[PDB]
Amino acid sequence: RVDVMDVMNRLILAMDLMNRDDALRVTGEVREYIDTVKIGYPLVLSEGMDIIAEFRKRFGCRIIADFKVADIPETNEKICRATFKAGADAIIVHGFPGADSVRACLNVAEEMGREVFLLTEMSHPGAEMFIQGAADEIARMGVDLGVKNYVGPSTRPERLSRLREIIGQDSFLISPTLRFADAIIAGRSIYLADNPAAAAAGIIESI
Amino acid sequence: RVDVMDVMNRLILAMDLMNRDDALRVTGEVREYIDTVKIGYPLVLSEGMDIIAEFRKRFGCRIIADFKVADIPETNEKICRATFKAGADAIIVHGFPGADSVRACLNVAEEMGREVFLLTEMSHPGAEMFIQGAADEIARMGVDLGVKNYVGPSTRPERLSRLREIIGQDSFLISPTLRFADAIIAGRSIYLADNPAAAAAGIIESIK
Repeated sequence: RVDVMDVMNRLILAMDLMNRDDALRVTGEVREYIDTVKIGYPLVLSEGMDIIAEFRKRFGCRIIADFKVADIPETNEKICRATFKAGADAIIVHGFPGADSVRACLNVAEEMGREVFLLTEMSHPGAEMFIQGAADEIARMGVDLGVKNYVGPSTRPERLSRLREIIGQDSFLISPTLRFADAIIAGRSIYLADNPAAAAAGIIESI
Repeated sequence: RVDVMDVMNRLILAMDLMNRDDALRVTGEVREYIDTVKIGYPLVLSEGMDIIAEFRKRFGCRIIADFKVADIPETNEKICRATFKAGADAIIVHGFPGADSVRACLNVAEEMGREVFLLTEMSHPGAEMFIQGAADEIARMGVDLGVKNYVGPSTRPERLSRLREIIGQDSFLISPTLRFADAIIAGRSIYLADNPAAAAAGIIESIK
């Protein structure tokens, strides 16, 4: 789809290491394979938001800020603005806090020419308590708000088909499979590999 | 209660300004009245996590990191560790992601001698869609995790009574009322006031 992002090789690196030296070393080594890197709070709180601009300038990669934004609208707006000002191309936001909290993010994204990804579901054990039961309604809420980018369940293929049914064939879907998701996310498989470059190469082959 | 934190004058400052100069100026001016400051991502993402230690070293205040932690357990652990390493006394974490995600935070807080606050509910309009219906069960989940500190609804006093019922009379409850909550949180009423010091003084007088 022309109107959603192109992720090189359909493979996103989840750069979840917390020290800047290690994080930079891995990302540069895989830049030939991956052009899209997802960073979260462990790295940015440890090293500073300046690390976002550093990844973009050193590797020319797209950055998705996996900040799971989950506050009231006014605070969500400020979080998004700070994150986009730091150079993030996109931000991941929770749907559980409701439509006006998501819309606040959409507003800033439109102002600044950036992207919002709605997190529809999570796959860790405790996700059963509240998140799983809300997932379809959260996805529908996204569709109704014109959300174009979604983060889906890590496990359960049949969950991806259901999400794809709700969001349509045009929207962009990433999952931590490629029959339904546009790109997959790899973390440890790569950054804990002795040869991250080789690891990335291998995943790409099977893709 | 001896085992939960003492908040000076039962009044917490929500320091939601995003520039370090303005934030420091307001907090220092009210340190006589307030010893507990709540900081969120707008400030720390804009100015750096080092600002937490700066607040503590300049004002000797307790810092609560309102980070609404809402990730998987392993990531929650790392967020809490980074935040406590930066000097936060406490961190606010969402309950919606479930019990293991909360326990991960409790584990690090136990290791490091810090505190976890469970956010049981929110009061902004969209909170009706999913949060309001989960609030009592989230509170019960907290109690069944030995959670001692809770952040409750900003609005609706009768919600505070329900929460207090679930969590018991011993647990620590803060709210943005004092018949149920141990402390209240003031933000704009103070940091946007002509003189914050006077604003704080005023609210305090209303508190007996």
